[PDB]
Amino acid sequence: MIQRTPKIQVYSRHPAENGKSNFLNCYVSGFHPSDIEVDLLKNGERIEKVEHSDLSFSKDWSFYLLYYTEFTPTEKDEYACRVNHVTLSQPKIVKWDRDM
Amino acid sequence: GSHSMRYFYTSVSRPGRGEPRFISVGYVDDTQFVRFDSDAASPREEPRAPWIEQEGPEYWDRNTQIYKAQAQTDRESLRNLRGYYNQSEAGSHTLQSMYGCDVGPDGRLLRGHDQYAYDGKDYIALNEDLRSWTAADTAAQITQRKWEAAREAEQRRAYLEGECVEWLRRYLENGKDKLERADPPKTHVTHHPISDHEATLRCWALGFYPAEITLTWQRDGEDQTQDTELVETRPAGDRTFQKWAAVVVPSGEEQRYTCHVQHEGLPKPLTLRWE
Amino acid sequence: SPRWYFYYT
Ligand SMILES: [Cl-]
Repeated sequence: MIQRTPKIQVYSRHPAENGKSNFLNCYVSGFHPSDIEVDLLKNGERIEKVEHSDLSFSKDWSFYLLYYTEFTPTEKDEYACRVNHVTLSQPKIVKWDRDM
Repeated sequence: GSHSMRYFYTSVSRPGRGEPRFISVGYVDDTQFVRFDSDAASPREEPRAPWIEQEGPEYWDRNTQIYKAQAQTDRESLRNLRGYYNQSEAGSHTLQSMYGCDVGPDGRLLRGHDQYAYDGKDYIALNEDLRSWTAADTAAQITQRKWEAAREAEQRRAYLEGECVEWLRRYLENGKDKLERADPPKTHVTHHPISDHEATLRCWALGFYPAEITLTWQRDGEDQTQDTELVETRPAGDRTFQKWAAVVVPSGEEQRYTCHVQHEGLPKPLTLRWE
Repeated sequence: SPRWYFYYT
């Protein structure tokens, strides 16, 4: 089987402001095969009770999942998404940037 | 409006762990309304949108029985594909199936879909005429010859034209505004200095539904496709979508650049500039 | 609702 590495976007549901409650999303797509592991990180530590969507795919067969949690961004707290997949030799960490 | 019902099936063989895992998700347009998972506690179809919760237990019990029979069917499909591909019994394999109906405002079939991917690659797809098949490779030509000989396209076509459209009609009636809505994007432009000679202009579209959208940058009306960074459309988690498109602009030239946003919820496309 | 016609590859 030909394997495909996940694409990753990390982003907030609403345009972020410090001190304002929001949702942190990590969207993984285009991975094959379908088994994947996704953690949301606050200052490098795994956030508990993160939820995810049901496994789905687009018409072009691209699997996708959304992982999400409530969060209140601040100036100094660092958020990230950390993904394990068979195509990755190390966990792939993508930092949250409120401008992307 | 124009609408679709689609089911997305994923079967994954787990050699030495019993039956393949079967997952189904069902959508009207970009709204997920049901799931089924052969690995869940007491596997049953479950609601994932508010407007389907009104269906009685006869609905959930019927759909559960269909999904259980689909899982066994997919198990046999996976066994046949292993043979076509001369594959070992030790490897895990995936079958992805998607079928459904697209209807226009008259609510009659506009387009039928019924297609398959094996281990993440195109396998076979029902053509737009609903009479003929496209096989991706020589293995899939085995399935094509079998399905042609058995005239199965005629049954799939009758299903897509008939039952599929009738279920979609009922769901639109259940959903009303929750499915009929086109939520227009909330648009804005941000400015991100790179050096003293250049800045990224990023054109955002937020809170739109459905997911289909076009974002483009123009420079004095000329398209900038090759110099635009475009992120995949991504879910916000509240049944809306997000996208942005970015272009690197020489300082002083910002007022040459326009961002153009096309969406079903916008009667005409929006033109924005760095403001 | 999911279709109740089944087809083997
Ligand atoms: Cl996209």
